[PDB]
Amino acid sequence: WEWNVTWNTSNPDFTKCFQNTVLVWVPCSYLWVCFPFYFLYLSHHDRGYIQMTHLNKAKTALGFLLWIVCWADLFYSFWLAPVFLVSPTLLGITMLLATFLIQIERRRGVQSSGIMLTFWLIALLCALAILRSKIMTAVFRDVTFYIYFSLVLIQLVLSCFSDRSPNPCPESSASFLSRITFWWITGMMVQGYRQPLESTDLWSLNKEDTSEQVVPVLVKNWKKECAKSDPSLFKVLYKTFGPYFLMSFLFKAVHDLMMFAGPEILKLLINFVAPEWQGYFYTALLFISACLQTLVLHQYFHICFVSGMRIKTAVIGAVYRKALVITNAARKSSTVGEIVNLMSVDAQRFMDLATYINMIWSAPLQVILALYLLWLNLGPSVLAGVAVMVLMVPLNAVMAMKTKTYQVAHMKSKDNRIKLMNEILNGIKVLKLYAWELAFKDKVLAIRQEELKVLKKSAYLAAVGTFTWVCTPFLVALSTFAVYVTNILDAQKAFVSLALFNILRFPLNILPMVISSIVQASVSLKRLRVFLSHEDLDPDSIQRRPITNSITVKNATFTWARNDPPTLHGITFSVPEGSLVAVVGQVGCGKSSLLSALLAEMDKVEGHVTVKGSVAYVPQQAWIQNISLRENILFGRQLQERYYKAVVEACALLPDLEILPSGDRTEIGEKGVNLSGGQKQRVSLARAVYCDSDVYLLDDPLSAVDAHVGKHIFENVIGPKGLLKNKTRLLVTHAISYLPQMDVIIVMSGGKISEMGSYQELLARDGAFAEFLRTYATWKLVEADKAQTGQVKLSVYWDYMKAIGLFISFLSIFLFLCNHVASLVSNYWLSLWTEHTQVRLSVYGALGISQGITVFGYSMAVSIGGIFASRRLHLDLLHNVLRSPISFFERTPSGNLVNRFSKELDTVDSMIPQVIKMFMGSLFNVIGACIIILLATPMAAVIIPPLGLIYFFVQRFYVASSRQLKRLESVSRSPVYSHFNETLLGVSVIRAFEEQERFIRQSDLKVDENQKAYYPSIVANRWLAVRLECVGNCIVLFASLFAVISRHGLSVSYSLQVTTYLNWLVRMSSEMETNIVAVERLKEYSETEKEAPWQIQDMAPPKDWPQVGRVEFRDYGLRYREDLDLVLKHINVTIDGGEKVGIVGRTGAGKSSLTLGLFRIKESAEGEIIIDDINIAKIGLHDLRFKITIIPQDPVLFSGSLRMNLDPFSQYSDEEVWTSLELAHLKGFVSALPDKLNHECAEGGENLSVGQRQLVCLARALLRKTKILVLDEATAAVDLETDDLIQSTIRTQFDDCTVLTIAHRLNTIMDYTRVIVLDKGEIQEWGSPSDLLQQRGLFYSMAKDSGLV
Ligand SMILES: Nc1ncnc2c1ncn2[C@@H]1O[C@H](COP(=O)(O)OP(=O)(O)OP(=O)(O)O)[C@@H](O)[C@H]1O
Ligand SMILES: Nc1ncnc2c1ncn2[C@@H]1O[C@H](COP(=O)(O)OP(=O)(O)OP(=O)(O)O)[C@@H](O)[C@H]1O
Ligand SMILES: [Mg+2]
Ligand SMILES: [Mg+2]
Repeated sequence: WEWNVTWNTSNPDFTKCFQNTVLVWVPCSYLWVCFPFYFLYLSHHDRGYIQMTHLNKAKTALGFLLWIVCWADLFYSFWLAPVFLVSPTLLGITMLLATFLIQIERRRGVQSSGIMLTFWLIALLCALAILRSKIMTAVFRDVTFYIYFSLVLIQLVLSCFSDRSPNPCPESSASFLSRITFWWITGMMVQGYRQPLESTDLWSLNKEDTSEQVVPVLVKNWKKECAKSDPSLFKVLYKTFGPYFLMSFLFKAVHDLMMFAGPEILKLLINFVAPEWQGYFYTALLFISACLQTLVLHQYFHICFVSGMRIKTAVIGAVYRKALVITNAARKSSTVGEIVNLMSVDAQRFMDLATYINMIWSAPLQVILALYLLWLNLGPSVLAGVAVMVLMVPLNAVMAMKTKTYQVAHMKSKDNRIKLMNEILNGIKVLKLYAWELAFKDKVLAIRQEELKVLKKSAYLAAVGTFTWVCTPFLVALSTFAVYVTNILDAQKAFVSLALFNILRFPLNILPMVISSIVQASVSLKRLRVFLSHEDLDPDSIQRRPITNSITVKNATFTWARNDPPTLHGITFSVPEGSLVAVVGQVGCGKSSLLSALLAEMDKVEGHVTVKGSVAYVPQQAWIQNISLRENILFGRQLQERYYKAVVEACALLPDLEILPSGDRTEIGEKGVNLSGGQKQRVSLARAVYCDSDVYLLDDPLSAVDAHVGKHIFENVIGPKGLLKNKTRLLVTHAISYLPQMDVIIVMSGGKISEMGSYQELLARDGAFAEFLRTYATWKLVEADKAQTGQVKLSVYWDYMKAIGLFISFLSIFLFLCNHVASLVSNYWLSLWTEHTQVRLSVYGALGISQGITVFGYSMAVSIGGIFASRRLHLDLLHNVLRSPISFFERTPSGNLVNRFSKELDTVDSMIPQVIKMFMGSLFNVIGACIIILLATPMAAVIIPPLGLIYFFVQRFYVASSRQLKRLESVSRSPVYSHFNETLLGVSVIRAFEEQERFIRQSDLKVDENQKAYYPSIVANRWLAVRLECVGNCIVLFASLFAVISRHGLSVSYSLQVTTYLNWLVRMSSEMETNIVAVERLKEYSETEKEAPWQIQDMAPPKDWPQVGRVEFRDYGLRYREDLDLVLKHINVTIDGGEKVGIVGRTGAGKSSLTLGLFRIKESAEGEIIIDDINIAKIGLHDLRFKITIIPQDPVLFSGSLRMNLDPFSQYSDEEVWTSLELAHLKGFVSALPDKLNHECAEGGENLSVGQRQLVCLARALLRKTKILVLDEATAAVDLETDDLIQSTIRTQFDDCTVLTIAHRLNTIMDYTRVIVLDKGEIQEWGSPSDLLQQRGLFYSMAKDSGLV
């Protein structure tokens, strides 16, 4: 090796020894270092074995022949030079390793081999170099090399084709080149360019990325962690995601090395402008190194993104499973908002970290490399500069710690907000009926303001950290130079170091974010590890032995939580098989607690409970999913028409199906809001009955149905002559009409078994229950999320800009422009201006500091803008959602509304401001580069348009697909939330019916759809990026080829920078365009039709408007949607002032539709209501709802303080609230509570019994107490003693106000002056109850089934 023949001569020729040693050691060596490592992948990852094909054999045979040929050389050498022995033998054995490797790759099922192809490429290049040398030299050993080269070339061509396999994702069958360049998606790219992409065009998820192949692994690792240990979530994380992620370390290291090597080649090339061969070889080397850098970096990015997506899938699945197995105490502790945050944006924090977590070691690697270069270029003086960086470590770290705390608080606040929103979604009908939309809007606004203040402080600290990190290189430069002068600096020596500082700045300009991502991910890990470590109920607590007493209990002390006192005190009873059991009692005595204790939903302090046989449970509050009635009754069961029809007919559900539009196939709504209370209860009971279980725990299944339907159901389903006659049945009921039929009656008083026996046994004991008995007192309703088809409207960008404000936007743009101008001036000053040294070295520092402050400036200007816009975008949304009518919440499932408030809002909060910042930075960088290359060589400006033009085209070609993918991702994420909500609403039902596995599979399917939408998005980013970077690399080599041909310079180092800036301007613009989809989806609800104006100023009623309360319907036809039949066809009532009127009728007749129409919840289809000579159709919405009270059918208590539930407006004094609780017969219960009125109600009020929730509704009705009271079955799930107490207080407090009472208990309506009988939506018997009884009509019959005659 000497420079005369290798570099100095115009003939590019290697030396003979170099040819025979290094050029042969390179490829053989590559396979030797990779071979061992490759067994790891070949072993850990398997896909079967490929069959015997001609291609595989062709490759194997050529591997055998190639080895022979190489050993044939050793034979001829055996037949002086030392290299003529070792080299042929080494090549032969590495060749024997190559053929063995394709053999084992066949065995392990790999169609395209990256190793073989790259290995053959390197061998080919080495052979090409020797080939050219051997053909320039000119039989004996040359012909062996020609044979070797031809065989190697054919082997390389063969290695490109993909072998046979052992809406599929093309990556599973793509060739090696296709996957290294992400070509397997280009088909969807052009498709997505001709028509908007839909979910149908999207490919099915890869097997490795599928939820049921990812979540289980994480669950198993977590279970092992808990078995061996507090359990550290981080441990299971890398024990679950490192085996695949660690290859990104190799890709990152290779990319770092080659991205450092590239600029060296650039500098040598620009120094070159020596014969033309040197320039051609240098440009080819730069080109191939750049292309390899892009490919390797981009595989690294794909690995990080796929690992992050798998992390999100695993986190969502684990959260779902834990929520399924969670205990009630932990479920109360970890609110629904917290679970929604964990599964919605907590894995987003992990997703981002994935990309930066491969930099935590890369940034200090380049930092220490530049530091060593500084040491060798300037001596030990640089250690002083190190000190500065050292003193920059704690402060930032300290701030990071502070930021962490903020994030924690921020996250906590977010949970609260989401939890509150969930309550608003669940009790929206009650919220609007009570005119409480404004109060809860203000509550959510206060929570959001607190959360945004915390986020603003966190953004301030992040801006300070970014500022100090951006000013650190310049301060280090100045400190090092000042220490160095006190031997002398050389103008060249001084400035060969300034560039090193510009290189070191890159890392110090990402640690600002790597730190933020790590802090957010650490907070997320903490929240998720705390959730996954929550106490879980065990099925082994209840000895659920398969099918001599069906249910036996021995001294059970069940408690809802360990901290709280036990609810069940010494429970002991034994129910024989097939025995009808009624659990009677007053409000809040643990009857539903007893049933949930038999379901293992209650923590057991001590006892022995054995429940034998399958359990079928019906919750007092019926849980209904979005599936139709047939799928609700089936509940994932095989359809048997003979039994399904019998169950439907027996449960008195047939007439409701007759009056339903599509019968039993019509969609039923997210929460059963389509159905009535009685129909909901009947559907839940029929679902339990159809599932043939051995034990049926029925909790008030006939409380919300009339006497006739209740008797029909009991005789045909529950009673001794019903379908359930052979099953043990625990019937928790308050009605005592069916007690004589009961085989065993258990009285639950104070939480314990006060009395046990039959009706004839308890009527002779002469006890408390004896006194109680003596006293006798398809359609497709829901609309799924829709993805917009087209460019996002510029109105969305305007909405995000006008929310930020003119001043903030102008200041941010000015600071961006000033920062990039200062940076350009500094860099340009260094480039051209190169004693003046200290003075110029000071200018570099001065401009540099002037840059950092501006970097700080917009960092504190965009972020606060992100606080402003998120403060507006949410508020309008919070307004837009509430102002929307009840029909909107009916048709929109509670996964779109949660999506806007959880994930799209999070994207608006944090992602969009940062992405806007990086878009403005890239755009101004491109403008500055355009100015730079315009001032220099103005003749080149002719190529300024077309260059940008082509880039523009690529940008367009990409967004037309990319947006849709993002849109589809959001549209694919809305259902998942819904499922969680549903799963969170009916956890007890799912656990009791043992349908946990089916719901787990449904959640896995929904997450699989979401990732089917999300994975093509990241693959699209990679594909676009490869092409964009390749465009640049083919303008670097091209400008380089052109410049070398026209040598006798900086057009290249200008062209490369402009192409890189344009590539990262296109990528950023695509990112901003995709992120604006979040604002588009938030604004989607703005155009949705809303309710009538809340307050009509002109048509305001008098202050004392309902003073008479003379409600007068004219016809008031009611139609929920303009696709169904009327439910209030031509009713004419003339309710007088202060008239006790009772709207009684059959279940599902339209009684509560009257109440919904009185409040203008549903606009009148035909007719009007003139209350006190004032038409409500004309009155303001609040002017109507604030002057009419209602006690809703479904008692919902929003999570929070009990006093907050009684009046969220907080306009009643605590003394008055105490009085209102006293007339509700709840004073004793609230007073024995440890927290008194500040008692925290659970999510949806589950902390209280439904009787106590009805009492709370009555108490808040007493609090309002206007001249119109609507009693929508207030006495529905309360005992007879409480029932009469409620009626007596109403009879007293509501004595001079018009009251419209809908009830199935006719004994509460005989005192009413006159009643409204409803059958199917028409005015039936109409008059005084005594007159109707004389008429002997339908009211008489209803009183007959009620036992009142
Ligand atoms: N939100 C809704 N959308 C569409 N149809 C509905 C809706 N709510 C109820 N219905 C239908 O209207 C009819 C009457 O329902 P409504 O709410 O008036 O019953 P109800 O009189 O309150 O019954 P119950 O006696 O059980 O309280 C039924 O056919 C029911 O399925
Ligand atoms: N999730 C919960 N957290 C805390 N306490 C609860 C919870 N669920 C029920 N309780 C308490 O259990 C007690 C009894 O509730 P349960 O519903 O069993 O009463 P009940 O007498 O059957 O009610 P009802 O008369 O309405 O049928 C009440 O003190 C209630 O507050
Ligand atoms: Mg109950
Ligand atoms: Mg009703």
